[PDB]
Amino acid sequence: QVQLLESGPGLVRPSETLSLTCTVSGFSLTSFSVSWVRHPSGKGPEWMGRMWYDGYTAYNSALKSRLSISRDTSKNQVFLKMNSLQTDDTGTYYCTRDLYGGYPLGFWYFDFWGPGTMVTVSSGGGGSGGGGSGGGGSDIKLTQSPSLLSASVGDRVTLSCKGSQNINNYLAWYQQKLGEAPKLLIYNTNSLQTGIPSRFSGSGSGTDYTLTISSLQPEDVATYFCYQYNNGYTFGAGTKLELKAAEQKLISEEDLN
Amino acid sequence: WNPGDYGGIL
Repeated sequence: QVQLLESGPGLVRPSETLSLTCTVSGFSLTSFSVSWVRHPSGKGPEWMGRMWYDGYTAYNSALKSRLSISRDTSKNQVFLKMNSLQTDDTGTYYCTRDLYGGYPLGFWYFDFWGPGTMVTVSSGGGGSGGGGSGGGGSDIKLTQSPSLLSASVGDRVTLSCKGSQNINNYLAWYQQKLGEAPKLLIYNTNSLQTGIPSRFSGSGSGTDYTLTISSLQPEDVATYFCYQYNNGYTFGAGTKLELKAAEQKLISEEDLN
Repeated sequence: WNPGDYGGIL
């Protein structure tokens, strides 16, 4: 077994420091480099950073001088120390293992996402709530068209990812199902993960990239995030199903990726 | 962004 246990307290106070600790039962830390990803309560996936194979901490342009990765390779622990805590950082915090172990050439990217530690960085608030009728918000920047859609079992539907800056060919498509961590579906635009047949076709070049969901089975009702790796390192908007006979609430929680 | 996230791609 290879088990990535990212540790967090449930509730933490703004202003101070949060040490998110990935205790890994399986691999030694220099082999399959750990990547850190936050998904907040009504916002979407931001990539925070990666400490790579020899020892380099690479980071997000907005979350840059807040983040300090130390690591104990004898105890199996990666320590993301998040300094100067802000009131909107309530979220499920992920640690993700690499597919390549030490060797870089033609980079395959990511396999084992840990379970997501739900840490409320907010002293009385969080995101959206109330009392029975109270809960609803989702606002993110990177243009995936159509993100809100209405497709049934059998129907072919194409998700067109237009990037905010130019990508060349460098995009991994990540399928998040209801109750799941984001699963790697197709890497480098059009190269499928060893395991999945020729059915989800991610096709394009430069800025606009087309994921055709061809034979739509019940497993295909999911959120398909574009991880662009050329200018920045951002996961984009994804996909959601709009329920017409329900409480349709959209509180404007602004995520800039 | 950095040599680190840029591993073996371009």
